[PDB]
Amino acid sequence: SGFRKMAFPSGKVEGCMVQVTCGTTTLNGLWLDDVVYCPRHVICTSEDMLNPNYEDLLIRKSNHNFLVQAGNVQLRVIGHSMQNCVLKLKVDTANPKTPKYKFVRIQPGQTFSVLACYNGSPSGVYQCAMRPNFTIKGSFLNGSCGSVGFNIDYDCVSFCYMHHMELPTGVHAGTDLEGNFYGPFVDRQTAQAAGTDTTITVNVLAWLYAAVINGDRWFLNRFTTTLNDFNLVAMKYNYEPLTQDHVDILGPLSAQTGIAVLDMCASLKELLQNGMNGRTILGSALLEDEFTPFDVVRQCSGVTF
Amino acid sequence: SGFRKMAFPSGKVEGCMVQVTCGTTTLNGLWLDDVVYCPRHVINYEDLLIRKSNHNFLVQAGNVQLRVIGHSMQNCVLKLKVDTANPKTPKYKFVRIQPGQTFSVLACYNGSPSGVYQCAMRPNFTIKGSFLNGSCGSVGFNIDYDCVSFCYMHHMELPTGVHAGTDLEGNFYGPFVDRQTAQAAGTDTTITVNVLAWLYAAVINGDRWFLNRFTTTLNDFNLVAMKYNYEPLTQDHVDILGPLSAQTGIAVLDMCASLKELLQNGMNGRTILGSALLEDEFTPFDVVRQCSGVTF
Ligand SMILES: O=C(Cc1cccc(Cl)c1)Nc1cncc2ccccc12
Ligand SMILES: [Cl-]
Repeated sequence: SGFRKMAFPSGKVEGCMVQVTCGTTTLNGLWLDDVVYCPRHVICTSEDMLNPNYEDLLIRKSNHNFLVQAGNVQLRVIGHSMQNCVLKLKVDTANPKTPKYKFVRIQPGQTFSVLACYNGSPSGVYQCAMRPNFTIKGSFLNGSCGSVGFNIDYDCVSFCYMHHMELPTGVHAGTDLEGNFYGPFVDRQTAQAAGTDTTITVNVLAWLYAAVINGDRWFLNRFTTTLNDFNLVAMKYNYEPLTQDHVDILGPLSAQTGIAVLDMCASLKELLQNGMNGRTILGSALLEDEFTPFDVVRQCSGVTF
Repeated sequence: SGFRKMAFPSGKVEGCMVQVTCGTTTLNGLWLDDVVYCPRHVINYEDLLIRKSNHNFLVQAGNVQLRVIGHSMQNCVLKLKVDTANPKTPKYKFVRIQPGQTFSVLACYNGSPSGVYQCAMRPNFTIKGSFLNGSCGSVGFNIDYDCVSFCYMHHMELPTGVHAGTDLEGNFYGPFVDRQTAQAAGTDTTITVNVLAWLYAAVINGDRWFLNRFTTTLNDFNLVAMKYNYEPLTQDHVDILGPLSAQTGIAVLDMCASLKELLQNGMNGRTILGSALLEDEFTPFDVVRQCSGVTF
């Protein structure tokens, strides 16, 4: 019993964190095999950040300008190349702690663990989700760039995010491990703002099913709804549209608890209308949207209370 | 910017998790040097122990079987002497924590780590964790510099879904016993010094709507705190909140008047750090650490 925001064990990622220094800038890098991956903005000055020409800045650099430190050992850079917004530094030594890994690009609503780092040293681990506006609500200070987001289903580490910047509202933007940004963001100091954010509907439903599994049903009602009527209501509360894919994905949780997806949808509609009336659901007074259907199945018991 | 419930990096602890099997029971063990520590309920525990031999305890570290060469009990923890010292043993200490203190939990099943989360020792000595069958032996810890301080080992779940366990010397936190008997968690209270620390974290991150011009005495604040099931605030708590008070410019008793108004009036449809409840699982040290970037 119980339901916590749970992160994956971070050890496999800790053994990959290194410090990358170029001129005055110091940030984090990800050392896998003989390559160190880091944000390309490590070659910029703060002035350069308005309209940087990365190709022009990179051609002026040599291998010895990049200082890479793994613990107390200085690694030797023997090559460099740019792939989208990521810099790939070829080093003379392969990481003996390299785990089994993949580079995966995730979709909004997906969750992952973040190992926040400073100076190539891990400081903390937390769980979070890719928001519908492609930003993440992280906890990052100056020096955190290059920190990575990942999942470890089975024993393979799936890298999905690398931290690049903080937007004016305090939210964070970054790329997949191939250097492609999530969202319409650029690694430029230009007028950029996160779009209006919405609630991840399929995740709130998954979390309502987790509450039923943990023995709570106060929020349920005798009603049902069509998918269309639910979406007309949900969009008035800034909730993401629920698709037939989302309904299919909630199938196993529906079969385990005995509550049809459109019946759980009717309960969500009523919660949005009435509020919680001094009650909580899994120790929360708000409707939680950072647990996917997959997260609920992984953490919760296979036997409903 | 941002404020998350953050756990310590778990790598140093992952390299210590093993599976312990005795008869029908399978649970987790902590392998440090040549000893495996696990809950004694894996087996009158002295009468139960005398009947077991070394070869009855099967210990597995990854895909390698460890040979048990000795066994002894210390309070509610079983110590299994093994033939091999853990090469991944980090620098460590066994520490007993107080209610209100926080720690990270590496939840394990079959000696394999599955997740990490942050939590606090409640004033009623239980923890609001997330555990299923197979999780016994999972450990709680903090990291200070490069030294792991082990503070908790999981033993059981109470009827309300909350958890109970011991320090690494086998002494239970709370008035609990390791046996299937009528046991219930006592009435819990809110950790006042932690709510204040979290209010300071919100001010540091730009949430100032709850601030007011008023102040209070420590005595008047405690009379109000007793009414809402909040733990008493001591002069030690006031001194501990000193640095956060100097950084934000809000005196501890000035922040207490904000907390008094929040208890009597509610939040009025507003949130603080994305929460509609007053959060009590961040200590003053956790707030300073997350708003400074200390690494390990
Ligand atoms: O935003 C940046 C650097 C930058 C600037 C402009 C464009 C780009 Cl691509 C990168 N750093 C930080 C990343 N996370 C959190 C931060 C919190 C405070 C200060 C800086 C923080
Ligand atoms: Cl995805």
